[PDB]
Amino acid sequence: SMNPPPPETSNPNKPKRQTNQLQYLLRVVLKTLWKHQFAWPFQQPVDAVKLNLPDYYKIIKTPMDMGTIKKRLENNYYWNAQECIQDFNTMFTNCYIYNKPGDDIVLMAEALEKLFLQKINELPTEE
Ligand SMILES: C[C@H]1C(=O)N(C)C=Cc2cc(OCCOc3ccc4c(c3)C=CN(C)C(=O)[C@@H]4C)ccc21
Repeated sequence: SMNPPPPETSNPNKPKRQTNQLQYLLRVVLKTLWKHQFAWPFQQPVDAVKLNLPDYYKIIKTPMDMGTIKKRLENNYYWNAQECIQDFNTMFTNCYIYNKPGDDIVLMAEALEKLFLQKINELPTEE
């Protein structure tokens, strides 16, 4: 009945690189989903204490959110765009694992997921 610590977002021992796929992911992909009307429940880790969700982290063992993804992006944590995408894909799937199909938070996730997929359907070819 406590929050876990957040996922790792910095590690200086990890190699850094700037590519156009990571920049796209931040500048286009994360911007877009961040400012979307449904983004608000996903901009930080599920606060299972504040939200009164003791069982959240009894069911979700691989948590992820768009704030952790920002901190990862901005902190040059990712080497591969697919590491980012998987994180976005964990975010959604966690929502679908925890919540009841068809409620509101799942509907919210499904439209953000459709926005995400579209943008990723034409991520930049590596320059
Ligand atoms: C009709 C309308 C309404 O009546 N009003 C007033 C306006 C908006 C409004 C909002 C609503 O927001 C629902 C959000 O519910 C949840 C459920 C579960 C979780 C979250 C949020 C938070 C984060 N995450 C990622 C989770 O997975 C946890 C477990 C629903 C209805 C309305």
